Amino acid sequence: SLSDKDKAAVRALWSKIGKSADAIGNDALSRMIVVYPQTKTYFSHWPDVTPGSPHIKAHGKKVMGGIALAVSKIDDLKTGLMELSEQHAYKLRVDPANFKILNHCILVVISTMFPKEFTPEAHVSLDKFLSGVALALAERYR
Amino acid sequence: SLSDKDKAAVRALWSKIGKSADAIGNDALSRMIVVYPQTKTYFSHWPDVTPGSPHIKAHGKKVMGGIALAVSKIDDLKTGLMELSEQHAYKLRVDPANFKILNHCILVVISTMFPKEFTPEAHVSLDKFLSGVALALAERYR
Amino acid sequence: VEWTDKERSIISDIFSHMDYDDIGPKALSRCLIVYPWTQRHFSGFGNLYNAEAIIGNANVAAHGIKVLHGLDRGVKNMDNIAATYADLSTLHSEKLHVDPDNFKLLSDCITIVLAAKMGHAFTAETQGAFQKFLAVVVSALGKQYH
Amino acid sequence: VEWTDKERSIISDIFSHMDYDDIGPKALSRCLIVYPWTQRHFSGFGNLYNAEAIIGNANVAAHGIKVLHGLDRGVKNMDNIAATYADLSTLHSEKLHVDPDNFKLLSDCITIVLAAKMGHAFTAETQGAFQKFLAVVVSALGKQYH
Ligand code: HEM
Ligand code: HEM
Ligand code: HEM
Ligand code: HEM
Repeated sequence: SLSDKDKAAVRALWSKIGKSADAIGNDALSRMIVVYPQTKTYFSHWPDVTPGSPHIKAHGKKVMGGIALAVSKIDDLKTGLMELSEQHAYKLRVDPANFKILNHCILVVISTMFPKEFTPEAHVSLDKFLSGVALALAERYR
Repeated sequence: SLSDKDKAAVRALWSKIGKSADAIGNDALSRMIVVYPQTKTYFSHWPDVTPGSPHIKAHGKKVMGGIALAVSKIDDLKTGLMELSEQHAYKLRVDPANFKILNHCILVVISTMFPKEFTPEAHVSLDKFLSGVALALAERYR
Repeated sequence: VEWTDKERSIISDIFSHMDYDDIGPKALSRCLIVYPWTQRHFSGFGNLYNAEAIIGNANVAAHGIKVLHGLDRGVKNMDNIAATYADLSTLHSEKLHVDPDNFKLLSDCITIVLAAKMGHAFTAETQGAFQKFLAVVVSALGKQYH
Repeated sequence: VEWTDKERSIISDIFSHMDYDDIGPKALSRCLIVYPWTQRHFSGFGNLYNAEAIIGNANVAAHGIKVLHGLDRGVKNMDNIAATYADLSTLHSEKLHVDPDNFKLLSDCITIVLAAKMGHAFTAETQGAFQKFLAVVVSALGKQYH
């Protein structure tokens, strides 16, 4: 669970980096499909499963809008992300292991883009938060 | 999170199999150290890190004691397992990845001993519950 | 992978005694219940929104037997598993779009179903050998994903 | 592992530019703060009870540098990494008792600190080759645990 310390840290980092959400999202999904190509199995309905491709840029926007949603709902991620959980559960059938993969890629992207801001203390709290987001996304699966 | 359905399933299964917790523990911890020998690193203090040894047998009773406590505290695992979380975080420093491995060995043991009781519906709820136990034991780590 | 004679003997013994039309349906049904995102590849099998619906589902059952017999070529080729499964890996990737993490999940369900059938005979060492074999096949099944 | 010439070049490029005295202490401190159970082995390094203390701890810095330079032998032995690390594997198991999952955690911290240093230059392909290298070293490090 997230302490008040963790919640403040996530809020202060997102206050600093949130304006860059769309770029974070394209960078992170690009890294996921290149570095973990087995994740491309969910995007088989797309022909343009390539870094930086229009479906990847578009979709990175939606994912980091989801992260912004989660920051706004950080006091109750389960309730806050229930609709996205149901979307990934029933429609998308995404195995929750891949949330762990994307979360690592989001941390690599923020490190490349905001090295000063992504301190070790910001990192332990943001890792806890993204683990909480992955668990909340799995809420409606089973 | 655990639904009412899940809690009823875990309580019902434990009602049936709890009598055998000690044997379940010996078997599960023996499986862990044989099949996942890297877990032996936490037992380096003991001379007999072999399956069914005195130390593994007596430890198995304690671990399954911990599971029985979790069933009793199933409505609030975080609070319920707080002391155990502190011991595993502050004294033992057990990497929480290893809780996943013991949980799989517990499921394998219950399937070998209680094949009729361990239905697929019993299994999904017990797996959700053991994941919840792992996360409550991780609560004081960071 | 380097196999010990004892591991080869255990694997041989489990597969010579396996009831495939029992274990297959049970392992796949249990996977679709415990890990329901694996239902992604089965939609037209009928309605699988229910545990009874799934365990009843004769499409699921037939597929569980087919996938379990997919293990036979590795038992017969224990030192050449990567190459033996290369074609099946390419199929699951480029034709079926199966997330290979699901191969690990079904493996765990096969292990758990086998353990319930073998009972006390599924010893720690037997579990080691059997999970070792499935782990080598699961890796092979994921190898050709690109 | 099969290496492509491009992977060989990225790896050699990263290690030829690495500032070990900066990356090594940052990666190990980050591991001890993000994954505090990795402190298990370092009770005699002195003060670790909070992030500031770890970041200012010179024994942690020194060990950071040592662990990062332990990658150099695999850069030099890219087709023989498992054998090259067997004695280190045995040391970590038998004398040091380090849980080998911790190798993976530290690996991800080296990646994230390398990413902060390299910035825009840590491209997806760079990440993929670097993480592939680290995973082959981490596998070799765990190999002699029995
Ligand atoms: C950080 C965790 C994640 C966030 C917050 C997130 C959020 C979202 C959002 C907001 C949507 C849009 C749904 C709509 O259009 O109504 C979406 C769709 C989707 N997500 Fe996720 N996602 C997560 C991780 C992933 C993962 C790891 C994968 C698979 C590897 C995945 C695969 C998909 C796909 C296949 C779609 C459908 C988009 C399309 O139809 O093109 N998501 N996600
Ligand atoms: C189902 C998950 C687990 C539960 C509920 C649990 C439970 C417990 C309990 C109740 C104790 C106290 C025993 C005593 O009073 O001596 C114990 C201690 C201990 N546990 Fe855990 N544990 C779990 C998983 C793990 C795992 C995965 C490992 C390591 C791989 C681990 C390593 C230890 C060790 C080393 C001790 C101290 C043993 C001794 O020196 O006597 N535990 N655990
Ligand atoms: C132990 C792991 C697995 C083995 C050995 C395996 C084996 C095979 C075999 C031998 C085939 C038939 C190929 C052919 O038609 O020539 C099959 C097909 C396929 N399997 Fe897998 N499989 C495994 C796991 C899974 C998983 C985890 C799923 C999905 C969650 C999956 C989904 C499919 C589907 C949908 C087909 C396509 C059938 C068709 O279109 O004819 N497999 N598998
Ligand atoms: C990429 C991963 C790593 C590499 C390449 C590596 C390499 C090394 C090397 C080269 C040494 C010196 C051996 C000697 O004394 O002869 C060593 C020592 C040691 N390592 Fe690792 N290591 C790694 C990960 C870790 C991790 C993750 C931990 C613990 C969290 C760990 C804890 C230690 C300890 C406790 C010692 C001995 C400390 C001392 O006596 O100074 N290592 N390691």
